Amino acid sequence: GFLGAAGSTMGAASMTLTVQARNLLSDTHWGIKQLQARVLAVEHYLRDQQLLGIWGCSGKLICCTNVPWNSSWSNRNLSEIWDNMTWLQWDKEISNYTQIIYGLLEESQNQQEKNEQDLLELD
Amino acid sequence: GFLGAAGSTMGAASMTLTVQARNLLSDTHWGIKQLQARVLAVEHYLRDQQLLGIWGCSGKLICCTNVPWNSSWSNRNLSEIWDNMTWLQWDKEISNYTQIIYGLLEESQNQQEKNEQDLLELD
Amino acid sequence: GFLGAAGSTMGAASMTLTVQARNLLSDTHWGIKQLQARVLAVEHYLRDQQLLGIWGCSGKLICCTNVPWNSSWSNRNLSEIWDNMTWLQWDKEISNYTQIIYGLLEESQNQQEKNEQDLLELD
Amino acid sequence: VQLVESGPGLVRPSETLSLTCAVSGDSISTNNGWSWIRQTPGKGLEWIGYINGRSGSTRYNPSLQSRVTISTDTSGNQFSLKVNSVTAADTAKYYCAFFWSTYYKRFDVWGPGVRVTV
Amino acid sequence: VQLVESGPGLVRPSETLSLTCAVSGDSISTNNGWSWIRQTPGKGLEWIGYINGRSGSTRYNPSLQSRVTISTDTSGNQFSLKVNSVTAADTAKYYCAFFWSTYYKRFDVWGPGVRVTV
Amino acid sequence: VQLVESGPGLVRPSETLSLTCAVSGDSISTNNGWSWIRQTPGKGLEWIGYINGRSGSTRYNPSLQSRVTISTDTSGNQFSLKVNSVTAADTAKYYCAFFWSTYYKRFDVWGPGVRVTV
Amino acid sequence: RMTQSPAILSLSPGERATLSCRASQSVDSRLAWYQQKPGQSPRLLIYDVSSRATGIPDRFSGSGSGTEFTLTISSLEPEDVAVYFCHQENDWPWTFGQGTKVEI
Amino acid sequence: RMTQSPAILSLSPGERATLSCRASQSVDSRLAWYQQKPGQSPRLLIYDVSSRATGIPDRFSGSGSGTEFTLTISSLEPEDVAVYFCHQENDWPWTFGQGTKVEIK
Amino acid sequence: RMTQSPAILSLSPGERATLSCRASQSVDSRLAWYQQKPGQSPRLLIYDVSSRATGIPDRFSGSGSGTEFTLTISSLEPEDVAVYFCHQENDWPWTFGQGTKVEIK
Amino acid sequence: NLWVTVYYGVPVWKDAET
Ligand SMILES: *[C@@H]1O[C@H](CO)[C@@H](O)[C@H](O)[C@H]1NC(C)=O
Ligand SMILES: *[C@@H]1O[C@H](CO)[C@@H](O)[C@H](O)[C@H]1NC(C)=O
Ligand SMILES: *[C@@H]1O[C@H](CO)[C@@H](O)[C@H](O)[C@H]1NC(C)=O
Ligand SMILES: *[C@@H]1O[C@H](CO)[C@@H](O)[C@H](O)[C@H]1NC(C)=O
Ligand SMILES: *[C@@H]1O[C@H](CO)[C@@H](O)[C@H](O)[C@H]1NC(C)=O
Ligand SMILES: *[C@@H]1O[C@H](CO)[C@@H](O)[C@H](O)[C@H]1NC(C)=O
Ligand SMILES: *[C@@H]1O[C@H](CO)[C@@H](O)[C@H](O)[C@H]1NC(C)=O
Ligand SMILES: *[C@@H]1O[C@H](CO)[C@@H](O)[C@H](O)[C@H]1NC(C)=O
Ligand SMILES: *[C@@H]1O[C@H](CO)[C@@H](O)[C@H](O)[C@H]1NC(C)=O
Ligand SMILES: *[C@@H]1O[C@H](CO)[C@@H](O)[C@H](O)[C@H]1NC(C)=O
Ligand SMILES: *[C@@H]1O[C@H](CO)[C@@H](O)[C@H](O)[C@H]1NC(C)=O
Ligand SMILES: *[C@@H]1O[C@H](CO)[C@@H](O)[C@H](O)[C@H]1NC(C)=O
Repeated sequence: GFLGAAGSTMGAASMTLTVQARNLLSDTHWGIKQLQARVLAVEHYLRDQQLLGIWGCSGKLICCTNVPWNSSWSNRNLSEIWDNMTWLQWDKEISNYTQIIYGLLEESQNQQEKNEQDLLELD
Repeated sequence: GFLGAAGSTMGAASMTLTVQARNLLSDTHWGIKQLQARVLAVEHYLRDQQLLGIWGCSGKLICCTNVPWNSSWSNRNLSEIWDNMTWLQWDKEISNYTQIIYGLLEESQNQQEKNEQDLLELD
Repeated sequence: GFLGAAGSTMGAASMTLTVQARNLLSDTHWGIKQLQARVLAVEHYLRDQQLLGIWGCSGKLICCTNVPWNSSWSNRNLSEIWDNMTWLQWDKEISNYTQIIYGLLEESQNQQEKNEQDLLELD
Repeated sequence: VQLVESGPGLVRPSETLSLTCAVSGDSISTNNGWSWIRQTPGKGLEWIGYINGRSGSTRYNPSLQSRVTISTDTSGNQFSLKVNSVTAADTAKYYCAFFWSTYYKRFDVWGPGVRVTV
Repeated sequence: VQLVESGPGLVRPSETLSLTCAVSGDSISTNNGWSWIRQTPGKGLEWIGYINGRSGSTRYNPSLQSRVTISTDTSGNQFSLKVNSVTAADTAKYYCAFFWSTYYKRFDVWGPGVRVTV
Repeated sequence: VQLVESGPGLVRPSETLSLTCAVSGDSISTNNGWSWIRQTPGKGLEWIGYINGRSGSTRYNPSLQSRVTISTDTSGNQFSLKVNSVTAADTAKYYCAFFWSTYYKRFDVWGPGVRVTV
Repeated sequence: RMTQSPAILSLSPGERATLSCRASQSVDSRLAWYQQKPGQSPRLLIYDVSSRATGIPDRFSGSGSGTEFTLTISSLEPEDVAVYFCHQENDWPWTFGQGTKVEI
Repeated sequence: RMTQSPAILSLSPGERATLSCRASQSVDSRLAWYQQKPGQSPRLLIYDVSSRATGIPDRFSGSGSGTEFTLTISSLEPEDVAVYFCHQENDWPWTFGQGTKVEIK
Repeated sequence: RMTQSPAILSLSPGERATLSCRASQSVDSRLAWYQQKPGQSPRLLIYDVSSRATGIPDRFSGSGSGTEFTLTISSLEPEDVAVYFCHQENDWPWTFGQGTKVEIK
Repeated sequence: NLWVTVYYGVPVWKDAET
């Protein structure tokens, strides 16, 4: 069920990403407060979708990009991250670099679009 | 025009999907009622878009998948369904299986993602 | 920065499309007016995204299509448009053809889907 | 639809083979899948290729591309095959066929075919 | 996983090769990357091909492909290589190997290999 | 941009053919499309290949691949072509050219060309 | 390349006939089967792996996956004397296998 | 590759020339035409089937689709004698055909 | 195809060794090195150009880009006498080069 | 031997109160 993977390792947790996505879109003063809550749910949803669009990951739950991983963001074995750590733990470990990584993802997609203007079949 | 194909066969009506798609987005008491209505139209739109994304269909009006058709859902010919039946009739014919089919579509995409985690071609 | 490219030529301005996209999303009477404004911003965002979907340009900032350019819309050199004009000037020059062009883009995508349904892997 | 093949039964190596097919019951210009295929007593049936009656685009069996042309005549409501190099191995029974394959349907229409000897 | 090669090393120029590898520690039916590679003085290492133990599908080195097949029998955790048009050029040491290559991990397991003379 | 070819006017079969193109008016390191084209009486114009001055990658006409290489030199703002196996058949005037092809523009720059006897 | 193993099959009326085809590469579930009676152009029996062609008796059926496919003819009534062919439609070179003959 | 049909053309001064090229496969409208005057490297005249290159006289134009293309001029001038080449660019192995000669009487 | 230039290397104990591999086509950083200890089946050292496999000593390293690759040993211990192979994993034909040999001097 | 195909923009409706 929803968040049942919260204590799972990153590898195992990634097996069930759909369940975590499909659960995002489910007296005057009371009425206004409820409308505000519905609007925020929509605005936050759309913000995340826009980033996937910008980074070139639209429509995917798992997306591979060309931004290299920096050893200064985190230096662990690939097996250490995927098998002995959960997503909650990881998120805390690299929360400091979230904005750096997002910035790089945008720059990479912009370079890719520039390369597509080439017509020499990009080689 | 909009819903002009409602009485047409499924085959013929599949060629008007775009016109239908385009019509989905177009005193305190009164103002709240209208905001209520507008927010809901947006929420319904987004839920359909999310399902298509989950199933692996994005930006398409017609999308193919890997789920086999069950004779238990509907045991009919292709010529029968596409040439001698309308979408309204079809929708009623299989309304019993809507959730079953949707569940299968999600499972199929999840397996596809698992297969894409391999760098080995899997041939 | 946002709109910093407004005075740039179309070619140069197109180098920074992401910055213009990331800036689209963010007492009873006051509360209703603000909800009015937020709901409307969402509706406009989605409307444009739906068109990109319909035209077959979903998830892209730059999209190539199959609609020929008409000399009756604007007859200028390719180098004239891209190097000696800004996007504001261009928009004014062809504002009368906006709907014509959009209509053609929609027809083009519909034909493309019809061709895909063919299965002989030929246009 | 009915398909009728026609042309010289005997050709020489230096000559171009030219076979036509008349089509009855429908319009060439509205259908894809117009094709030429052949059988040899010593070879299984193989494809020569096909042409889109509407678009004019074609697909050909790679082994035969260098000497083969398929074209249509929509005013004649017929189409034809030309092979511009002729050898002993081209002796075969040639057929005109119509291949319809779409997401919602599948069928073939075949003509009776013609015997061609080099 | 442990891999052990087998099959006869004495092959006549007119017959096929048949080499069966035993798999121990996991099941063939749960994995992929089961493959054959050969070593000969003229070529240090030549890939042959691999099989998907979950689906049964295969992939072969295009140069060898025309005469080679790989198949499994998961009930005994075994898989095998068969080559039909086997000639002197096919003399080599053959190896059984398991190639694991995914987004989160990379490794190989090799058996000791067997020698075949044609 | 201006392009000037230079190298031996005669190369024996055991020798490597080598032509260096000087580039003036822009930097190799910024553009793409730096290429070579061969002209011979038996072949009107043959494309050889090109190099990306930003990434250093190359694409060669597959028919020449077994014996061809292209590389750049930042220091002399030049680039060069080498043929690793020379045969009499490859007697030609070799041209240095720059091909600009983008969504918004097209142009070519061609050099004088150099005849090499083999 | 496609191979049909039972090159010659001879069976008494009433005996179910089994025909087979092995592709060199996966057919990706797009195999069709044809029947060619002597003196006639081939006709389509089965157009998809298990999907029967229009006008064809229910006696004709088939199956398979990947590269291994079969054709089954129930009853084998006297009329079914023909050469039977497999056809691969999931690539460009739509290879026909060499059809085999069934004699009553 | 592609075939150039009019291997030799010979025109009275002032007459228009028509040249034609048959592609082996559709060029998908990525055809270019080049002019090679004796002793000179080829010059680009036309690209994308009918787009005229910068600095090229409006005497030159072209057309076609699929595999069937032409190169035409409104009239032939003495300065227009050159070998004219058909250049395909919709596949990596960019290919040139064997250009024909347009001679003036 | 890809080849390895230093067919035979001979180094003193503790000396730094460099091996190389040159691809005819880009491998897009999918290249691995194997060490075939005499009498043994080859084992994996390095994958994805520079990623060290589990169980491999830190003296083993590597680098490269596109088509030009290297394998290095910072200190050649007496144990590492083996044939070193270059492996391409960027296309279906998972080509092996002809591994070179490192001798201990 | 059929598979599910998903369509969006299908001209159908159901009774509703809005
Ligand atoms: C909790 O840890 C145990 C360790 O043996 C593991 O088997 C179990 O699956 C873990 N729980 C979750 C939710 O992953
Ligand atoms: C990222 O890598 C660069 C070297 O490419 C290094 O200078 C920098 O300090 C690293 N970390 C961050 C947060 O930039
Ligand atoms: C960086 O990480 C340290 C350790 O987790 C934390 O104390 C500090 O607040 C972080 N800084 C930022 C900007 O997140
Ligand atoms: C209604 O049925 C008739 C049957 O002849 C058909 O021609 C007509 O197109 C159908 N109407 C619609 C809207 O499809
Ligand atoms: C779907 O097909 C399975 C066999 O694969 C069958 O057991 C099942 O009853 C069918 N229908 C439903 C609604 O479960
Ligand atoms: C299932 O179909 C029956 C008719 O056969 C109908 O009475 C019943 O309400 C349907 N159930 C659902 C969930 O649609
Ligand atoms: C304004 O015009 C000048 C013309 O020389 C140009 O260099 C400058 O970049 C232009 N400004 C912007 C924002 O493009
Ligand atoms: C588009 O071009 C056609 C000629 O091909 C012309 O008839 C039509 O009027 C043009 N479009 C507009 C808006 O003028
Ligand atoms: C058409 O465009 C011109 C500018 O080129 C403008 O003056 C005119 O008002 C436009 N037509 C309409 C109906 O607005
Ligand atoms: C379904 O298809 C078969 C074969 O083409 C045909 O015989 C049958 O009549 C079709 N269904 C109906 C109800 O007509
Ligand atoms: C650009 O347009 C002008 C007319 O304003 C024309 O004289 C010039 O030749 C055109 N340039 C090109 C490259 O077509
Ligand atoms: C994995 O982490 C351990 C430390 O727990 C380290 O000793 C080992 O070398 C790492 N694996 C690799 C391949 O570097």
